[PDB]
Amino acid sequence: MEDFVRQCFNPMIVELAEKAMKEYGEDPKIETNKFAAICTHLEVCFMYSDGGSKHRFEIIEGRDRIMAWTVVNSICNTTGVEKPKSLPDLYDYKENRFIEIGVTRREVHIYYLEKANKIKSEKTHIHIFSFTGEEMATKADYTLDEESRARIKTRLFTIRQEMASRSLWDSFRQSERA
Ligand SMILES: Cc1cn([C@H]2C[C@H](O)[C@@H](COP(=O)(O)O)O2)c(=O)[nH]c1=O
Ligand SMILES: [Mn+2]
Ligand SMILES: [Mn+2]
Repeated sequence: MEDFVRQCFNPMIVELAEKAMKEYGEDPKIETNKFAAICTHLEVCFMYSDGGSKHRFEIIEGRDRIMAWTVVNSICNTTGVEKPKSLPDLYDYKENRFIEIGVTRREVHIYYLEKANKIKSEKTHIHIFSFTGEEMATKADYTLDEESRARIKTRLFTIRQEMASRSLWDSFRQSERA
């Protein structure tokens, strides 16, 4: 699986993923499924950001903590939006709302509920994707056009197929915990 991650994700994504895990005291070489998951989430966040017009989104995920908060605080101060308790994934300039992106190895509804439970003060939009083409978003408001969403779902399905081709999917699929 380590070889797979290094092989299928671009080096910027891999470096960020390794940094995040090390920050929690985890070794990418050992907790490989987690490593793959972090990379997948990052890729989706980047793809989602590229979906709209130029300038539509601000990427929060993948930034160091100080910078991420600086962006969030700056957005809140200027637009007047309420400040989130935890860092969200992106900011949508057009709809003027923060977005939390979730990618799950389980089922979209359960993950959406788990995400919803964490936000509580839910002014943040939630969008969840699975590796099997399903998606779930707050109020069925999907934000992006179908073509954009299709591109993400396809990339995710492809990752699943590749993992499966290497006999890595069964373990990966079962590594997500409530
Ligand atoms: C906030 C956080 C996320 N993650 C992982 C879970 C996901 O695979 C990825 C993205 O998380 P997020 O969906 O909350 O943005 O980062 C952790 O391992 N520990 C953490 O504390
Ligand atoms: Mn995040
Ligand atoms: Mn997320």
